[PDB]
Amino acid sequence: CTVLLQIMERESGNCPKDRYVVCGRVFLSLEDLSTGKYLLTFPKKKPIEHMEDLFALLAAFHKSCFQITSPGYALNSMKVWLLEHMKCE
Amino acid sequence: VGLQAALWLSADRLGDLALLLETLNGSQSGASKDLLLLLKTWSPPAEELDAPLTLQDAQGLKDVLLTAFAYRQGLQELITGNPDKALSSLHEAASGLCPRPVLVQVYTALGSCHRKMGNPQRALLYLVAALKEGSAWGPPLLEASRLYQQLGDTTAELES
Repeated sequence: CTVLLQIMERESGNCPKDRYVVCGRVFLSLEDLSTGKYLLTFPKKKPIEHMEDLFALLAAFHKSCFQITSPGYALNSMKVWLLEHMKCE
Repeated sequence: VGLQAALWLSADRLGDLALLLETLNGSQSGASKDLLLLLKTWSPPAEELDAPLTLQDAQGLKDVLLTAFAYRQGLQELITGNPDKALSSLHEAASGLCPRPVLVQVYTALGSCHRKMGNPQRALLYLVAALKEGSAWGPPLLEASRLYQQLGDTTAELES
């Protein structure tokens, strides 16, 4: 596949500037994936040290944003829930 | 143990409290005569699996212990005239369970600390925060009257 980043301005209502760019080209095959090399297969690839692999999981995944209001307390239990109950790196 | 320690902290038996928690943890932690280190070191043992119910659980008590003990240590050191040890424990109040009336009182307490150190502009921070979060703005307006007396802002003092 070839990869095409398209850019459009919003401020100018002329639609004046519809620049594009060809950002490259991905070759991919079964002889590639049979040797791992691009996959993410969990827990072996626990220690996250190629940041592309973080960016792939922040792409692929079902994202959901929550506000939390504790209106008659302070809210500090989070970090413990994260680090102790959920055992976050 | 939580409950025992709640009795001894209401009835001012802090030396026996220390001794109990020293015995609970490794007694190797014998020289750690700070409570607010032992109480943190003290580990409730389980997630509390399918046992009978309870109105409260080890952690839900330990988290009240740390805040109440630290609040009390802070106020003692303030009145006793060490508003340099106070600030450590009065921030340990807000870094853990702190119902909002406990935080208002932690903030007036820090207003006092800083006024006694000679930093009236920092004391004003915490008293404004206590005004905002509190439905109880007696102890802050009083700290403010004492602050304007310390400076000389007599019209402002009389308005406060």
